[PDB]
Amino acid sequence: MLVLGLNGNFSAADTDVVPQLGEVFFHDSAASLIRDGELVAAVEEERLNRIKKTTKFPLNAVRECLALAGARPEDVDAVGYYFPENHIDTVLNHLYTEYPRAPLRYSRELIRQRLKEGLGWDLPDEKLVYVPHHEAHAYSSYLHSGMDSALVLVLDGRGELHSGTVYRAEGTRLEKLADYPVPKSLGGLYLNATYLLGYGFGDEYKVMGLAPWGNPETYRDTFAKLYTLQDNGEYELHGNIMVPNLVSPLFYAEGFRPRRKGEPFTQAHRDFAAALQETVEKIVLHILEYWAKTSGHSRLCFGGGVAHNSSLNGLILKSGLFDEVFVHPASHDAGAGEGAAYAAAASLGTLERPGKRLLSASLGPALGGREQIRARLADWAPLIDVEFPDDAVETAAGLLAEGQVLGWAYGRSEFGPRALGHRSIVADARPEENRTRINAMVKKREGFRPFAPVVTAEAARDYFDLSGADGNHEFMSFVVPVLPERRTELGAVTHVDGTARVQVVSAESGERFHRLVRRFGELTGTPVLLNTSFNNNAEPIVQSLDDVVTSFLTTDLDVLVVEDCLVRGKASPDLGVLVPRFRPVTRLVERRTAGPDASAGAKTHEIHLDYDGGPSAKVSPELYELLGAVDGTTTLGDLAKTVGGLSDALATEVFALWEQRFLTLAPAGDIGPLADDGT
Amino acid sequence: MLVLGLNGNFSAADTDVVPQLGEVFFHDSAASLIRDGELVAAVEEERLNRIKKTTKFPLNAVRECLALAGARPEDVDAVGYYFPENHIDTVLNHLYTEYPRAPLRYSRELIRQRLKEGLGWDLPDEKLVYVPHHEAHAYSSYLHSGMDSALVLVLDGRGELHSGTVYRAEGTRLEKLADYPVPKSLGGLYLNATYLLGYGFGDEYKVMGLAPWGNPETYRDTFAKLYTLQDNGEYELHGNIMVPNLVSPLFYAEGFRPRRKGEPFTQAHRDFAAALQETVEKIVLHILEYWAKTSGHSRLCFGGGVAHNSSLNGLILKSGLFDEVFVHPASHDAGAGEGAAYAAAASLGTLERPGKRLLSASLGPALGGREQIRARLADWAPLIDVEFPDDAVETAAGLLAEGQVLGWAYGRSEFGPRALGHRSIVADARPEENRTRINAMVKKREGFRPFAPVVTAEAARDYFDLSGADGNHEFMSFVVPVLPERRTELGAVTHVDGTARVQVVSAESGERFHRLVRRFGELTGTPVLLNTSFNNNAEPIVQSLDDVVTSFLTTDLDVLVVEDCLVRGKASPDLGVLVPRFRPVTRLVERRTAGPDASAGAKTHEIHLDYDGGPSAKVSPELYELLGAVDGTTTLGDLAKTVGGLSDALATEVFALWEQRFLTLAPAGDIGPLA
Ligand SMILES: COc1cc2cc(c1Cl)NC(=O)C[C@H](O)/C(C)=C/[C@H](C)[C@@H](O)CC(=O)[C@H](OC)/C=C/C=C(\C)C2
Ligand SMILES: COc1cc2cc(c1Cl)NC(=O)C[C@H](O)/C(C)=C/[C@H](C)[C@@H](O)CC(=O)[C@H](OC)/C=C/C=C(\C)C2
Ligand SMILES: NC(=O)OP(=O)(O)OC[C@H]1O[C@@H](n2cnc3c(N)ncnc32)[C@H](O)[C@@H]1O
Ligand SMILES: NC(=O)OP(=O)(O)OC[C@H]1O[C@@H](n2cnc3c(N)ncnc32)[C@H](O)[C@@H]1O
Ligand SMILES: [Fe+3]
Ligand SMILES: [Fe+3]
Repeated sequence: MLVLGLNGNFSAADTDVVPQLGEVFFHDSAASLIRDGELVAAVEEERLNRIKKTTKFPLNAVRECLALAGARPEDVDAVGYYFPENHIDTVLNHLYTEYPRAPLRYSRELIRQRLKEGLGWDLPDEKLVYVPHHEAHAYSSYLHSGMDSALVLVLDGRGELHSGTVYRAEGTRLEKLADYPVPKSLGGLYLNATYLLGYGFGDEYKVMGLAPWGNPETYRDTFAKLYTLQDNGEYELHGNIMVPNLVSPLFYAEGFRPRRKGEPFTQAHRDFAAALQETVEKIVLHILEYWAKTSGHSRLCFGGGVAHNSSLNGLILKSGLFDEVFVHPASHDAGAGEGAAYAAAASLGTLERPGKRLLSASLGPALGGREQIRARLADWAPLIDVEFPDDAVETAAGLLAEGQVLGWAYGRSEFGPRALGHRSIVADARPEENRTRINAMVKKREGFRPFAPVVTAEAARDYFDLSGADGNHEFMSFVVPVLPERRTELGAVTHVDGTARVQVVSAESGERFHRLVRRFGELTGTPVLLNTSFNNNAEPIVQSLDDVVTSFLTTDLDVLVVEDCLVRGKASPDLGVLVPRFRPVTRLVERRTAGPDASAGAKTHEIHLDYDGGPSAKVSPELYELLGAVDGTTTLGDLAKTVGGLSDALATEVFALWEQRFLTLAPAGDIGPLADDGT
Repeated sequence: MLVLGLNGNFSAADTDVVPQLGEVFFHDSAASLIRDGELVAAVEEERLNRIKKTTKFPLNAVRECLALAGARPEDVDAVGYYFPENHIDTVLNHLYTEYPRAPLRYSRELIRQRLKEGLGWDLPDEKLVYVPHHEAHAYSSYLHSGMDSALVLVLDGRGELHSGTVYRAEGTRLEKLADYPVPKSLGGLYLNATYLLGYGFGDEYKVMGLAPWGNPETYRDTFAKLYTLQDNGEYELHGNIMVPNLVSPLFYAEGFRPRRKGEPFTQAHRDFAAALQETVEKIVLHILEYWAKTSGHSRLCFGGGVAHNSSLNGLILKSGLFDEVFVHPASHDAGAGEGAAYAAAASLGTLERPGKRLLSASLGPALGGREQIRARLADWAPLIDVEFPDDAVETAAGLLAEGQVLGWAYGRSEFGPRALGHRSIVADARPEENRTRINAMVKKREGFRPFAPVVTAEAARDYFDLSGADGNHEFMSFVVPVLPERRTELGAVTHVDGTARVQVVSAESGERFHRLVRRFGELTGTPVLLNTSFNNNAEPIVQSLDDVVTSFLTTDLDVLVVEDCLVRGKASPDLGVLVPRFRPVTRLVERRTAGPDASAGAKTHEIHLDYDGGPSAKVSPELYELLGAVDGTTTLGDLAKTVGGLSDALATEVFALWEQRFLTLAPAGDIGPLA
């Protein structure tokens, strides 16, 4: 029983189903493979096409999943899609009314076309199963919990008909107890509010990071006009006929004006974030109080995108409403894609479930066999120096104890947004200045936001207040208080209100990462590291060896540890050996606008990425000429000869484009097919 | 007492308030000027910036209105804006949350900035009056009716709070009787359905033109699921939570697929149009049946964008519900801008109203005086031959009787969408083949589209069934039946269902055009002409003399009659003497995407117009290089030297860009300030 789970939209690599398809139209595309009821592989398409939360069809994700399973496409018994067919097709139909030149291709025909063209797979119609959206969520959240029954709450922006759903789960049976309609969306409320902070889709976590800096009392009575808690776990959100945003009209009427790009957060902005976070907490605890009492259940699984609000999750943990709480590492739509595979297996009879509670999110493609890794790092030699220590973990622990910030890349990439010891950046958690330091190091701007700690299972209760319910901490799903007498010791990872989003690593959840944190604890007396994701501000979490080396060379980390190899950048890295390649969305443009007296105006050159929200950058006439000659095989240095050679100015210009990922820059060739490592 | 009426958004000529600001965000920007209660000038900005139904701030329209009134900015006593301040600002604020780089400039600051930078006019806060949207519509529609009491119905997509409002009007006082909420919008319903036919905003009257070719039975029971008529003049529209379109989910579930652009209109599409039109007719007549008997009014004024549904209007006319019906030539938001002037005047003193019923929409800028027109036509000499007949109307009537298709441009341009004898294309109304060809060859549009007739007031009842209420036909507001015994005679202007959107012209509504139609009737026996708007498919109604001549030369017209000059295109016209100029929205781009094996793709070159819904076109590398040198003063022939001379291929390529209006091509200089 080999079942593929699919979520996302249907766009090709280089174009979208309609031009500039909005970033929220079926996002976080991913592919998941289950076999005999176990999740054998899962990866988000964003890791492979390098577009954060991409909506594009997850063709590469499917290819990677089939290879991790040793399967041909034709081996797949069924395909589950995370929305009902009529809903996705009606939304596509609406996009087609807005773009009358777009050919009428609905979801079943598009899925069949992408798989046939992209993999030579003729998918028979009877193998494609469409699934109710919150049902897919609930299966993913509950089947990995290891509980034999639970109350299951799903909250997100919306499924086909609901913004929230409540189930009772028993064995492999879901029974729906309640639902909440689309206009009551809490994910909708949170995203509406996020826009008022100069932020957008995918920035909700930054708003949650900002909330503890604010006073929730300032706007408490304003938000109280936008919701009413009601009897029997009900609630209302009070809409308006002015604009498609629940929040902006009332706040505008009271003089609140939205933050502009590059403007610093005012006290009003911090307070707004606080009252927003308090509002959603109050509503969800209202829901859960009613359904805990009504169902009588002591266990909760919480899924949907709203369940990535780890602040909310820590409040649920401390509420005493439940004895146990489980949250999946991918509770957003990538996890609904996984859940859609289980629902498809159930639809076709044979629903087999995982034998254990999920402990490791390490489920994507690996970096490769060590012989092809060694070989590929040699291709990077003009830019890096490599050491091959005898005990890389031991060396890494000492470097960390000496105060260096490390890139840490091992094995299979994490499913879901948190890095957990496979595509991570780690450093000493004690020094508070590591916050400003490592933020500048990776060109990010979340200094207001602390980093997440990782602690050994053994030491976990020596530093963190896990009490209340028994929650799962292998994925940083919960904010917990830092013990008051350890707060000053844990300066980099403790928030302004004394809390932290802790990963508890165990020998079972991640053996190598556990050994690393334990070893550092032996060396310093503090078995706590900070653990942030391995990516700069212009990319999702790095996936391949080439991605890892690129991100290392374009950030200011001290050392990279990748599959026992110690990597450092040469004193003068030779960019000229790198072969530039366009990404499928790269566009290179010379533009003339209108000028004064109706002349042809200013003539500028730019590079940009052709997707909704994609970045763009000005380029010099010289680099424009160089990049226009990119052929995918000639090196940057050889291409630069046509404009006089790779000057220091050009190399610096190229490097800044590299940092923003406008195009691929890597040595010639590639690492080759990922090795069958026998696991 | 001089009052400016304003409507539209606040964008500059070359950018929008946010990038790619949607075409429906405060559209049909216009300016109107009233003086002592009379409308002295009105023009839509689309005529001046050449962007159909533009949302850009109507800066040119204000300047032109002041010139027509002989006024300086400082003479203006007040400025009315056609929406309440809190509503437009809340929408602006929403756009600013989606575009965090946009500075927080709201409507009051934006209006004052545009008038200061654009006209040197410092507008005091106390002179800017914001007006409820349907109130503005109602003043415009009622005060021009010549009625001293009436029921006034406003139906559009939405105002600030309502999709529909019903007023009692008596003297100069409006009293609200009823309103209908935003989700009951009939304008929204019609636009939602328009999108299923491969059309967009602005195409509603094409759907209306399609409907008589369909059978409303096919989809009658489908549309019946989308609305319910209720007691005492009420109704409901039944929404959905799947997509922001009332119509498309149900019709998708029943197997109806949206038409693609550039594909035929099938019988299912025609049937869909017919059932939509019947649906809106049923709802509006339900509303009006109730409010006619309840309010006790024998006379109706109907405004809002829905009142440009001339089929609906003709049914209202035949319903027997009213004795008289009036519809303003600009019943869409440009007319709400005019109404906002009357409201602003009412808020700062007693309201002065027009003395008489409006008979003429000839209210925009004229073409110029005789001397400057003749001199400017001399600038076009390398492209045109010009004759100066003793009696140009006599001559034009003869050319029409001989089968010629004429451009006709005289005096001040029409306010509102219909051409009425000031910026018109006219032809013999008798041969059905004229409809076939003027659709296919001249306007280049769909073969199903009707053509509208103009008839003399003296002969109107010889050809059209005007029975029922007394409606005003000076602006083609009403579809009426063509008398059965005249349908064969009027082959080009009788629609498939035997009706026509008639203009009745009189010596009082348009003396010159009436003389033309009457003389044609004396020559042929038939005092009826085909009258379509003077524009190709890439442009709004032509405004200036250069606009008129450019449009004549790029559409297949036989002859142009412009202010008594007979213009024909030269045998071999010299495009090399035209001076290319960029429009403020013209853009030129050389572009590479990705190519095979992650290479840079092959370069392509394009010209496009930078606004939401703007066209684009590929251009040769040679023309790309030529257009990059455009300076606004050098001729096309001189510019082409740098690419080795204006070859035949380059002239042909340039001509096709000119026809789509990607750039301005006109002789050196301009006509000067209009005399
Ligand atoms: C212009 O056309 C629209 C616009 C909206 C709605 C719909 C349509 Cl057709 N109609 C739907 O049905 C939405 C659909 O199901 C969908 C994209 C679901 C994904 C998988 C959710 O994850 C997204 C969200 O929840 C999102 O916030 C992040 C809310 C977006 C609402 C909107 C973007 C408003
Ligand atoms: C994404 O942001 C939106 C979107 C919508 C609505 C609003 C907002 Cl903020 N909220 C409004 O209030 C609209 C406002 O009042 C307005 C533009 C009024 C003009 C003058 C009307 O003429 C337009 C129409 O009637 C139009 O179809 C032609 C309907 C468009 C509705 C929409 C395109 C849906
Ligand atoms: N079908 C569907 O809706 O997709 P989905 O399961 O992937 O959840 C996305 C939603 O979770 C919301 N969301 C994401 N992070 C959030 C956070 N930290 N707090 C609140 N809401 C959040 C986000 O704003 C968005 O509304
Ligand atoms: N504030 C506001 O809404 O502006 P507005 O007065 O300018 O009218 C626009 C509305 O008239 C509708 N509309 C335009 N032509 C129409 C037609 N022939 N039939 C029905 N609706 C029409 C159009 O679809 C749109 O919904
Ligand atoms: Fe979801
Ligand atoms: Fe209106």
